[PDB]
Amino acid sequence: IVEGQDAEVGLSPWQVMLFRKSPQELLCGASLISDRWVLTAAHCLLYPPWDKNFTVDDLLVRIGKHSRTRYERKVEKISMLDKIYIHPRYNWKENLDRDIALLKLKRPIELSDYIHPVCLPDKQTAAKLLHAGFKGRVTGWGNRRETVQPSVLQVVNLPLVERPVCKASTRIRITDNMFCAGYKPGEGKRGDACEGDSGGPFVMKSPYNNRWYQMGIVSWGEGCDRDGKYGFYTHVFRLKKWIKVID
Amino acid sequence: CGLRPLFEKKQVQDQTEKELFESYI
Ligand SMILES: Cc1cc(NS(=O)(=O)c2ccccc2)cc(OCCNc2cc[nH+]cc2)c1
Repeated sequence: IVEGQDAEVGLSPWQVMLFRKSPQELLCGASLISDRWVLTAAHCLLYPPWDKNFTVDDLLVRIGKHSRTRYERKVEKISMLDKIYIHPRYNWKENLDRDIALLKLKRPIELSDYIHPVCLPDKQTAAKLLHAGFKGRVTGWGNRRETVQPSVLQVVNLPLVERPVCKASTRIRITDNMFCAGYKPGEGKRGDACEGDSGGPFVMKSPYNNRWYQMGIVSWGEGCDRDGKYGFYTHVFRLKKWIKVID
Repeated sequence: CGLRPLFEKKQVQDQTEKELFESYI
């Protein structure tokens, strides 16, 4: 996270970190959307151009953490995947369209004060909260700048940018299954996700029911916190109908 | 879901939560 702050303990109960079993290595962020289902970005598992094609036997999950390094005994919960699901129409050889993947835990995790699911958006919520100007929250243990690994979970609130601006800022073909967020050149503030933040959640709090909803998944970005450049997020609500896999 | 045990359930607002609501206005 670029221009972030250390999060308070228990800020993001749904935060999940995708790990490489051997050698231990942090690969991505992810979110706990149920006691047995973790949501992440497909590019965290499959992206041929970089030689990525992770199998269940290569991955591992660590939930309830705060420190990037320290193994927090009894707060933290390590688990292994059962099956990985990557969207059938995930376009990796073009614009990363449908950058979404579901990870099914082998054994149901035990919720606690540090482990709790996030809500998925519904029509009403998506309609009321998805508006340019409205700020959302991104969290992760990724680089603090273009590589800086944070010792503690970072957090940053970023505003939703209007589509015309998102499209104009890049050459990549933006689809409706993705949106961008970040401060504009004149907005006088900075911040953005970065390497290691991919897969992490972008959440918004609903004043209607006091509940946090995941509106997007940290997807691609051309650099970290670059002027005129915005970070892209997988549009969760538009892909909720696929999220079919769970049933 | 979305109700954090150490925050929403404790009726405690997190440090930056204010920014989000302000942006809605
Ligand atoms: C797999 C992947 C490809 C690209 N390269 S890219 O030129 O931006 C790109 C864009 C879309 C399709 C293909 C390549 C970049 C990636 O982003 C990983 C970090 N995500 C970020 C999100 C927001 N800010 C900074 C980084 C991950």
